[PDB]
Amino acid sequence: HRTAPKSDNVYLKLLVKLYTFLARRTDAPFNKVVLKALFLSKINRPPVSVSRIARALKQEGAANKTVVVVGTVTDDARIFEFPKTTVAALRFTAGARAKIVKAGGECITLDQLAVRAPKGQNTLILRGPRNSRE
Amino acid sequence: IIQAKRDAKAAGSYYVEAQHKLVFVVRIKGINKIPPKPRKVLQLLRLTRINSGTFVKVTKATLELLKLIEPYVAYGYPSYSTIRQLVYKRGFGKINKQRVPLSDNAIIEANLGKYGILSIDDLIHEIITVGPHFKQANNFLWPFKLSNPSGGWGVPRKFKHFIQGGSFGNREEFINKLVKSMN
Amino acid sequence: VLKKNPLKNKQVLLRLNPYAKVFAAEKLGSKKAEKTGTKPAAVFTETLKHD
Amino acid sequence: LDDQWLVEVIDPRTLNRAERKRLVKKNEKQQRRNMKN
Amino acid sequence: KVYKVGDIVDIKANMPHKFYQGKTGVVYNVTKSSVGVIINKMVGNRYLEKRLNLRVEHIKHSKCRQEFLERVKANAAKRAEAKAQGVAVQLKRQPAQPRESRIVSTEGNVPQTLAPVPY
Amino acid sequence: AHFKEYQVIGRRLPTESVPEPKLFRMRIFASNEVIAKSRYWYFLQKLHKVKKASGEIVSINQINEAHPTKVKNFGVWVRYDSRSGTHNMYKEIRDVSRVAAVETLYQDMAARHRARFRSIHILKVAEIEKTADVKRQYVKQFLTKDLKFPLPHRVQKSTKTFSYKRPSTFY
RNA sequence: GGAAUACUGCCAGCUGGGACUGAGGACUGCGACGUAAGUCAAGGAUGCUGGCAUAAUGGUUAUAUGCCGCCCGUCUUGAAA
RNA sequence: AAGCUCGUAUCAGUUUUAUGAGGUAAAGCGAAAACUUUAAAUAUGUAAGAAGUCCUUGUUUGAACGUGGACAUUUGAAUGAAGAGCUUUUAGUGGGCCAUUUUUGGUAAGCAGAACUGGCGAUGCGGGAUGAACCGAACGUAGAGUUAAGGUGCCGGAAUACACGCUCAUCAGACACCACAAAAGGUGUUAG
RNA sequence: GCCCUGAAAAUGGAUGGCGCUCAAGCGUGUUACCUAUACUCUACCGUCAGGGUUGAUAUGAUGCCCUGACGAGUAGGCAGG
Repeated sequence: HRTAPKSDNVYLKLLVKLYTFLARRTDAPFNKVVLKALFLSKINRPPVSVSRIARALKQEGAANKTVVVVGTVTDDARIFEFPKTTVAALRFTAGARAKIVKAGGECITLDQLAVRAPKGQNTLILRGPRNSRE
Repeated sequence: IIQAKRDAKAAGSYYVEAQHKLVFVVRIKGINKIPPKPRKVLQLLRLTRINSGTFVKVTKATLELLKLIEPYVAYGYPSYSTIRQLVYKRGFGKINKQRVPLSDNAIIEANLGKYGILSIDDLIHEIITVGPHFKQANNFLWPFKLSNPSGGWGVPRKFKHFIQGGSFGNREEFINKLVKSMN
Repeated sequence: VLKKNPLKNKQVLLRLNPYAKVFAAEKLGSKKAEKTGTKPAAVFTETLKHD
Repeated sequence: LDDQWLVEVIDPRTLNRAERKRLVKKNEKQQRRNMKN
Repeated sequence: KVYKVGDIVDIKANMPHKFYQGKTGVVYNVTKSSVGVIINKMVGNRYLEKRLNLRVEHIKHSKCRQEFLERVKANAAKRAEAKAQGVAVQLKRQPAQPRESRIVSTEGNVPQTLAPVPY
Repeated sequence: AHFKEYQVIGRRLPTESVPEPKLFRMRIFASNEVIAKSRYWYFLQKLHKVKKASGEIVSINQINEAHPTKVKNFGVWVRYDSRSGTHNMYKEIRDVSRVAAVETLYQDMAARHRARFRSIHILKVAEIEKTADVKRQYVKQFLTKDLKFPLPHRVQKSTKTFSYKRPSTFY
C-alpha cells in the first residue's frame, strides 16, 4: 500500500524505474512481487542467511532455480558444504560474498537477473523471518 | 389483453389481468431526519439521494420493503414509453465504477453479450419482460438521476399519502405521468 | 466527450436501433386497428346499470 | 431467589442457600459464646 | 427429557419478574436442578453475553433447523433424480411471485352487490 | 376535485375447496381509480372479516350519467360518526348528474359540519322522479310554474385598474 | 339505429418563438446519406458584417440606491444572555 | 496515522421463508362460553450448506464419536456491497439537553422511575415577523432550468384568481388546537 | 356549525405592520404563479479512485494523458506551502 520507497537513494530508484517498466509490460507474476518488496522498511527487509539458501537447494528438483533475495545476504559458518549456484540480491556481506564464490557459485546484482530472466523464469524467491525481533 | 376483456364481456364473464410484475421507485424525502430502519432500506435500493430512481422485480419479499418506506417514496408500474426514455435519456452503465453513458450498443455487448444482450433494446426488453437475467440487467444500470418535475407536484403539501391528497404511495399507473415530467 | 441525447438529433437515434428507420417508414405509431362488433352479454350490462 | 425461574448471571441458587446457612449458623455460633459468659 | 451442551433452546415461562419470553440461545451448562443457557443481548450497538440458568420445565428444545435439515436432504433427493434425467433441478427457494391473468365467470355466481344497506 | 363514480367488484381469493366467492360490488364516488379501490377495502373491513391481502379486485368501471342533461332531484342519505356517536342526515340537492350532486355536498359538509372526506359515508343517492315527493322547502322553491326572478345589484368586473364613469349596476 | 366529441393514453408526427451554453483542438470511432464519387446536423461552433481603436469596454477609487449584515476574544454548552 | 497481513466471495441497523412466544379475541362451530383445534398483526428471537451431506461400519440396536469413499457449482431465499480480521501505536473526549415510543408508580396540579430511538452539541442554508430544539434542506466556485417547506391585498417576489357555503362581533378572527380558563349561558344565526 | 358571554389590571402598542367584512376571515375544491447553498445540466478547481505511458529527438516519469465519483465540520490527527 506503498507506492514509492522512502529511501532517497538514487541507485535504488534506478531499479524501481526498471521493474515498473517490467511489471507493466511483461504480464508475468514474478516481476510485480519483486517490485512490491522494494518499498519495504529495514524491518520488512530482513537479512537472509546463506544457510537459508542452503535449505532451498535441498528441495525437489530445484538445484538450478536462481535463488533471488530482495533483502541482504548474510554469512553463517554453521554450515560447511555449499552448492555451486546462482544468487542475486541487493547486498552481500564479505563473508557472504566470499563463501559463494569460493564454493564456485556466482554472485549477481538484480539488474543482470532482469536481463537473464525478464519473465523471471526458473527462479526462486526467499524471505527472512519477520517475526524474529519483537 | 384488450381482446380478453372483450371476449369475457360477450361471454358474460370477467377477465382480470396478471399482476404487474415490475415497478419503478423514486426517493422523495431528503437525506436528514430519517429513522434508521427505513434508511437501511433505501441503501438497499441504491436510492442514495433525493429523486434517484430504480426498478424492482416485484416479489413478496420486495413488496414488504415498499410497505416500510412508504412515506418516503413514490412508485407505480411503468409503461413501455416511460421505460424507453429513461434508458435513452438517462441511461448510464457501470464499467467497474464510473457511471458510464451508453451512447452505443458496443458498450452493452462488451458487458452483457455474455448474457446474450447486445442491443440497447435487448436491455429494454429484459426490463419490461422481466427475464432470466433481470437482476444483472437491473444491476448494470446506474441509479437514475432525475430532476424535480416540470409542472410541479400537484398537491401543495407533499408528505401525505397520494390517496389522501398527498404524494407518497403507490400510484400504479400515474407514475407514468410523473416520470416524464421529471425526465 | 459529450452525450448526444436521442429522441432529438436523429443521427444518434440511427446510431442505435436500425429498426427505427423502418419504424417511421411503415409509420407504426399511427397504426390503425380494425374494428370488431362484439357486444357484451346483457348480464354485464345489467350489473353495470344495477343500483 | 431460590424459587424464581431465571438468574441473570455451578448453580447460583444453592449458593444463596449456603450463605444463609453461614448466617443461620452464625446465630448458632454466637449463641454459644454468650451461653458461656 | 435430555438436555446436552450445545442444544438450541427457546424460553417459554410457564411471572412478572423478568422478560425475554420467546428468545433463543444455546446451552453450555447442565446440572440436575437447572441448565446453563447463554444469550446474546445488545447494549449500545454491541452484543453482550448472558450466562443464565432456568428451571428445566420452563424451557423447550427448539426445532428451528427442521426445514433446513429437510431441504439439504431434499436437494440431494432431487439431485438423485437430477442425474437420472436431463433436467435442471431448480433447487432454489423462491419468493412468492405475482399471479396470473384469468377469467372468472358470473354464471352460477351473480355478483351480489351491496352497500352499508344497513343489512 | 371533480369526482367520478365507480363500479368496483372484488371476490376475495378462491382457495382449495372454496372456488368462486360471491363477487361483491359497490358504487364508489371518488376522483380516480386508485382512491376507489383504497376506499373499497375500507368498507369491506367494516362489513365483515375480509381484508385487503386476503382478496382481489375483480374489475372496476366508470359509470357515466345516463342523462347528463336532464335536471334531476336527488335524495341523499348521509350518516357520519360525529361528534359523539353517529346519526343519519337527509338533504336534497336539485342537480344535473349523480357526480355533480356529491360535489356540492362535500362542499356543504365541509362548510357547516367541518366534515372531512374520511368523515362521511354516502349511503344512497336516490333520484326523486315525482314532484311533490320532494320534501325540503328550498328544493320545492324552484318548482313553481313559470318561475321568474330578477338579479339585483349586478356588479361588473373591471379589467384594468381605472374607469371614468362611476359605473352602475345594469339596469 | 347510426355517427361525432369529451376524457385518458401513444406516435422513432410536423412546425414556430424564447433564453443560456460553445468545453475541446492533425487524423482514427459509431454512423447516416447517396449507384458511386462523395456528402453530412456523425467522438463539444462556425460563417458573414459593422463600429471603435480610446478611457470606449474594463480596472481601481470615492459616494448613492436596493437588500442583507449586532463586538471581538475568553468562560460556562440553556435568559446563553 | 503508519503500515502487509486479505483483495476473498465474504458480509449487511433489511425483508422473505420455516421455526418461536407473548393470544392478545375477532373466527367459532363442536360435547351439556365451558372447547382445542386454530385466524389475523404488534416486535421479536433463532436458522437458511462445501468443514455440505450421505455411504463404509468401527469405537465407546440406539446414540455420542470415527476410518474410508461418493455427491460442484441453479451450491442451495430476496436485495446491496472488494473496505473482514490481525501485530504495533495513540490524540482528544466519560457526564447533559430536548423530543417520541412503550412501561411502572403517582397527585390540587405539575410528575417520578425505567427501557428504546431520534435531534442537539461541533452545522451554515430556505421558511415559521423575530428564536438552540418548529417545517424544509447532501454547504467547493459560477451559469441555466425546476422545486421543497411556506406563500401570492400593501409593505413583498407571486391570481384584488376561479368555485360553493358559513360569519358582523361595544376590542370578531387570521394560532400556538384536536389543551387552559371549558361545564354550562344566550328571544344570534345556519343546517339537521 | 359559526356568534357573543365563559373576570382581568395597573407607562403607550401591536394577528409583523397597514388594514381588511359577498374578506385581505373560517372550512373546502380547482388550477396558475413566486422561491433555497435543495435537485437536473454544463464549465472550473481540488481530493480520491481506476486505466495508459522511457521509444528516441526534448525536456520535469515524484511526469504526462484518459476516465469517474465526490467536496459540511469544533477538540483533535495528517499533508503541502
